[PDB]
Amino acid sequence: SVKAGSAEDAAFIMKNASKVIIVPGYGMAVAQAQHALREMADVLKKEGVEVSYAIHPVAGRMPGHMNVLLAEANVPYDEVFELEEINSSFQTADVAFVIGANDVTNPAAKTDPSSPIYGMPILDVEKAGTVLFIKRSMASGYAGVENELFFRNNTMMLFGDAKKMTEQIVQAMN
Amino acid sequence: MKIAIPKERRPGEDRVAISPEVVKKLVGLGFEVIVEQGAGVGASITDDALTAAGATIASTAAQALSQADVVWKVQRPMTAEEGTDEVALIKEGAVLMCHLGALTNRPVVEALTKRKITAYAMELMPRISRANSMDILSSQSNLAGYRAVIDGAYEFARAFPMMMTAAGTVPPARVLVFGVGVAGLQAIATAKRLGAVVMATDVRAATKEQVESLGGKFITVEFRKKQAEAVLKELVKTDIAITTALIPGKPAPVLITEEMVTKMKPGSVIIDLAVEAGGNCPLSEPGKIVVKHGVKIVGHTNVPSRVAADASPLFAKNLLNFLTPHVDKDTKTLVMKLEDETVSGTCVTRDGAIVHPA
Amino acid sequence: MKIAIPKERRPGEDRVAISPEVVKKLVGLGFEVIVEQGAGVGASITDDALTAAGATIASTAAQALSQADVVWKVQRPMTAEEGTDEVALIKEGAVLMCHLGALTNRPVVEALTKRKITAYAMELMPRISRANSMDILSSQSNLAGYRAVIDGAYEFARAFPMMMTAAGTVPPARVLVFGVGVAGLQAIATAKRLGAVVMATDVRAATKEQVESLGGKFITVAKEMGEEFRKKQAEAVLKELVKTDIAITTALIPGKPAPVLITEEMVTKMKPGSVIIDLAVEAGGNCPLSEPGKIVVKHGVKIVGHTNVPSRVAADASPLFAKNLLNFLTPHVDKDTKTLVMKLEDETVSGTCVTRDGAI
Ligand SMILES: NC(=O)c1ccc[n+]([C@@H]2O[C@H](COP(=O)([O-])OP(=O)(O)OC[C@H]3O[C@@H](n4cnc5c(N)ncnc54)[C@H](OP(=O)(O)O)[C@@H]3O)[C@@H](O)[C@H]2O)c1
Ligand SMILES: NC(=O)c1ccc[n+]([C@@H]2O[C@H](COP(=O)([O-])OP(=O)(O)OC[C@H]3O[C@@H](n4cnc5c(N)ncnc54)[C@H](O)[C@@H]3O)[C@@H](O)[C@H]2O)c1
Repeated sequence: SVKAGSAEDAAFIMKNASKVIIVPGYGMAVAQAQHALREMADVLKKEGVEVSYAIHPVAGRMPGHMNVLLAEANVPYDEVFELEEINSSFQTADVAFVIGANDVTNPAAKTDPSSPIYGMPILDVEKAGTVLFIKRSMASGYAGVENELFFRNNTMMLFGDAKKMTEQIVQAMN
Repeated sequence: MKIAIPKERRPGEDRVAISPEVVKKLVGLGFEVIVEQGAGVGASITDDALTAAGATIASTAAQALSQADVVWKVQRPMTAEEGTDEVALIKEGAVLMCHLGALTNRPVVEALTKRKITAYAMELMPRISRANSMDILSSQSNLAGYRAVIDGAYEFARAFPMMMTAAGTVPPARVLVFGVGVAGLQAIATAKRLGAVVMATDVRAATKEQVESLGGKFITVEFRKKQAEAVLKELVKTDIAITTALIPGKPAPVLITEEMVTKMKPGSVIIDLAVEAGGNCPLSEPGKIVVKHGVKIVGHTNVPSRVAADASPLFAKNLLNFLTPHVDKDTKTLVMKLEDETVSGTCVTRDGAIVHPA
Repeated sequence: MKIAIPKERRPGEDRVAISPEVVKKLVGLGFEVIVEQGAGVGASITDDALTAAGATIASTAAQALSQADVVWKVQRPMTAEEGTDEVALIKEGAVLMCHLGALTNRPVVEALTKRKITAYAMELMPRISRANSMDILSSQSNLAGYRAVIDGAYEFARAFPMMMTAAGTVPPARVLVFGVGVAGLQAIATAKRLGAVVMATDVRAATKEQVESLGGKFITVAKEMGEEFRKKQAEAVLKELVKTDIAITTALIPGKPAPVLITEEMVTKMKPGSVIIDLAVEAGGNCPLSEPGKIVVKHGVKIVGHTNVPSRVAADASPLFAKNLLNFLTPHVDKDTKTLVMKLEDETVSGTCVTRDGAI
C-alpha cells in the first residue's frame, strides 16, 4: 500500500525516460509552481526527452485554469494538448508526471458506478510506464473520494508542496 | 429526426444555439438540421459555413421550426404576452432545449405546456462531474468574467500594466473583485495577466485558496463586520472594481453602497456583473454607464453576448453533450430516460403537464 | 518667473501638461506654478493634489496665462478661425512649449509670431539618445500601442487567450502587427499578455530580434519602399492575414502619407468578426477604408480609427507628457537666477524652436 519517493527518486525516473507528459492540476495552481515546472521541462528536453502537457478540461477551479498559469510561465502553445487529442499518447509515455492533479486522473470515473466522479472523462495516466503524483498528503481532491491509482504497482507518491518539490527535482537533475 | 435552431429575437442577444462543428455531429447522429438564416451573424457564423457542415437554411423562423422535433435556442422563447409568440412556432409535442429561466418565468413554462412541448431548462443542470460538459452556467459565466476585465480596461484612462519608460514610470492598475465564482476567478486571471495588482473578497472562507491559486491577494483581517473596514481600505486604493455576486431567484447582495463609492478615487470604475438582478451596487443601471462622485458605474446586460462568437460554440456544445447519450439506433429517435438525473433534474414540462417540483 | 498650464479645449482632449510631481520640481526650480481650474479632470488629476505640490489655481484660462513667462500646453492653441482665440490670451513675449504640429499648421505659427511669443514644438525633437526623455511622440505612441489592443479586444466578439474547458477549447486570438515601432512593440507585448498568438512585420531588419524577444514570430518579406515591395509584402502577409483575428497597423513615414498595408481586396479575405486597429488613421491610414473618429464596418470586418488615441489613456499619458516637458526645460534654468536661457547650439533647442521674438 503506497510507495513513497523523494525528489531524487523522481529525478532518476524522468532523466532515464524518452517521453514524459506533464499533467497539472489545482495543486499546481495553489502552490503557484508553473515556473519551476516549465524549468523542469526545459532541462528535461535539453536531455533529449520529449515533453508534453496534458490539460484536463476541468483541472483547477475554473475553465482555462492551467492555461493561464502555463502561459505566465512561458510554456509554448505547441506543447499543450487537450484531453481528447493526447489521451492515446499515454500508452507510449515512460512517465506521467502528475503535479497537483487528482480527480482528473482517478479511474473510478470509468469503473465505480456509485462514485461522485462517475461518467466524467479522465486522463489515462495509468497507461504510462510509471506515474509520479505530487501532493502534500493522502487527502482527496474536490470530489471527496480516494484515488486507487495511489496504492498500485507502478505509481509513486511525492509528498510535499508542488513548488518546493518541483524546485527540488530541478536541483537533482543538475 | 429534424432539429432546428432559430435566430435569437430578444434585444441585444447576438448568440446562437449552433456551430458548424456541432452541426457535423448532429447529422452524424441522424438529424436533418435546419437553422434560420442570419441566426449566426452575431457570432460570426455565416450561413455559408453552416450549409457546408450539413445544414439546411430556412428563410423565416416559422419555416425553420414547423416540422422540428427538437429545437435549440439560447434564451427562452417569447410569449404572446410580450408581443411575439415564438412558442406558437414550435411544433406540438416537440422538444425544446434552452436557457429557460424556468424557476422565474412561469408564463413561458405554461405557454409551452399548452402546446404539449417537452422543455429542458439547461440552467437546472445538476452539479455532478459528468454534467460539466453540459453546464451552461459555467461556460457562459466564464466568458463574462473575462469580458468584465476587458470592459473595465476600456473604460479606464490608464494602462493596466506597470510601465517603466524613458519619460518616467506609471504604476499598475489595482483591481478588486467581489465574488469568486467562475466569473470572478476568470476576472482575477485576466486582470492578473494584464499586469494589475489584484485583490478579491468573498464571504466563503475556502475561497482564499482559490484566489491565491491565480496570483491574487485575499482581503483577510462578536461583530466580525470590521471586515468591512478591510474592504474599504483597498477599495479606496482601487481603480477597477468588478462585482460578480448573484443569488438565484433573489435580488443581488449590495456589496458597494453609494456610501462606499463616495470614498472612491476619481477615474475609478465599477463593473456590476449583477446588474440584471438589481446590482451589487445600487447606483448601477441596466444597459448604461452612469457617472456619480467621479466614478463610472458600468452595467451592461447580457455580458456573454458581448463575447458571442466564442460563447455560442460553447453553448452549442453544452446542448449536444446533453442530447447525445439519448440518441439511439431505432430509425433516428431520441429517448429521454427518467432515471438519468441529468434529465429529471432539468425537465420542466412533458406532454401537456408541468413536471418539475418547483 | 511664472509657468502656467491651461485646460485643453480641443474636442476629445482629456490630457493635461501637468502633474503633482512635476509641479514640485518646478517650484524647487524657481517657478510659481498656476493651473486652470479643472484642467486635470480627464487625467484624474485633482486641484487639491496640485495645490499640495505647491501650485496655485486660476479660475479661468485667461487668468492662468496672463502673467505667465512660460506656458505649457498639450496640443496647439486654437486661433480665432477655429473658435476661441487662445493665442491671444498668452502674454506678449512669453515662451510656449507643446505639441504645436508646426510643419502642418502654419496659421498657428503666424498667430504666435505676431504676439512676439517664442514657441518650441516638442514634436520636432531630434531623434538622439539623450533626447529620449524629452520625446513626446515616444511616450504617447507607447501608450497608444497598449490601447490599440484594449480597443481590439473590446470590439472583438471572441476572447483573447486559449482556454481548455468542459465545453470545448476557446482557441487563442491571432494578432498581426504591421509596423513594430514604439507602439508596435507595446501592442505585441499587450496582446501576448492576454494570451494571443502574435505575428509582426516591418521593413527594418533590426526589428525581427525585438519581436522574437517579446514572444512574437516575425514575417520575413523608415523610407518609401515602392510598389514592387508592397506586392511581395501583401503576398507574404496573406497566409497569416487570412487566419488573423485582430490586426493593428502602426506604420508612419516622415513627411509622406501613411503606407497602405491592408488594401480593400486584402480585407475581403479576412474572417468575419475580425478587427483592424489603424493608429495611423490621422495620417491617411494603413488601411484606406478607415475614417478618423469612427468604426467602419465592411465585409464583416470592423475597421477602427479612433483619433488622439493617447488621450484614451489620459491619466497615464498626462504625467508622462509633463515629464517630457520638464526634461526639455530643466537643463536651461541656471542655478539661482529665475531666468530661461536656451543654449541655441544645443540641438535640442534649435531643432524644436519654430518662432522667437517676432520672427521665424
Ligand atoms: N476547473 C473548473 O471549472 C472546476 C470548477 C469547479 C469544480 N471543479 C472540480 O475540481 C476538480 C479539479 O481536479 P484536479 O485534479 O485538478 O484537482 P483535485 O481533484 O481537487 O486535486 C488537487 C490536488 O492538489 C493537491 N494540492 C493542494 N495544494 C497543494 C500544494 N500546495 N502543493 C501540492 N499539491 C497540492 C491536493 O492534495 P493535498 O492537499 O494532499 O496536497 C489535491 O488532492 C475536479 O473534480 C473538478 O470537477 C473544477
Ligand atoms: N530619440 C530617439 O532616439 C527616438 C525617438 C523615437 C523613435 N526612435 C526609434 O525609431 C524607431 C521607429 O519608431 P517610431 O515608432 O517612431 O516609428 P514610426 O512611428 O515613425 O513608424 C512606425 C513603424 O512603422 C514601420 N513602417 C513604415 N513603413 C512600413 C511598411 N511599409 N511596412 C512595414 N512597416 C513599416 C517603421 O519601420 C516603424 O518602425 C524605433 O525603433 C525607435 O527606437 C528613436
